[PDB]
Amino acid sequence: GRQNLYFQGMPKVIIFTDFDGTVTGKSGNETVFTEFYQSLLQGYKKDVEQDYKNTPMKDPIEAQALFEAKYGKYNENFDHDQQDVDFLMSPEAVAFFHEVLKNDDVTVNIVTKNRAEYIKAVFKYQGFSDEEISKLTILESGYKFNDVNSRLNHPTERANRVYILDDSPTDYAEMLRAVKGKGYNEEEIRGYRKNPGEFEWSQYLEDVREMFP
Ligand SMILES: [Cl-]
Ligand SMILES: [Cl-]
Ligand SMILES: [Mg+2]
Repeated sequence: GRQNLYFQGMPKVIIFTDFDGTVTGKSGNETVFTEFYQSLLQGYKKDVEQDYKNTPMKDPIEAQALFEAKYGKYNENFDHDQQDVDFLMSPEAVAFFHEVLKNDDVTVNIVTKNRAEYIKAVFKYQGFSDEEISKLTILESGYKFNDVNSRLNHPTERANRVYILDDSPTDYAEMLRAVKGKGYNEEEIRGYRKNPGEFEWSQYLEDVREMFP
């Protein structure tokens, strides 16, 4: 306990979460080939698909206009029962990310085969500020083991808790392998492998808030 300075004494949490079908209610391959997703790409032609991952995306303000055209304004009278609302984050997921993206002691990594431009447009449509979105680390190489392994090697501070969330068993298993290969043990890991729509975001919010005063 011998230390020459005061050092901050707060817990640290690291999140590795999938996006499509974990944060949203639709799996990746039920998302990126739809007319709606394809309409966000430059050069879109109705009933034509372009590479979903590498085709340049329309400007953010255009993507926002397309989200609003599809779903209306994400304001207080937003229609949460409308068709295709499963493309979006649930209200429980929205509340979770507002909490963790304002908490400097929580590092939020989204590990995905989707793309940062799309994820940022979803958060933006759903009321997140640029400041909040800038606290996301989006890892989109497509190989989740390498993405988590490389990220946990970064000289960040060691977590008291690591969250792993994924609706795909194979991708979950890769992230879990990477986390255990960086020295974390079972009581440090909170792993959730659920089907889309079945993640208890409000419970994870309560469990994360329990750690901080
Ligand atoms: Cl823009
Ligand atoms: Cl993915
Ligand atoms: Mg998924």
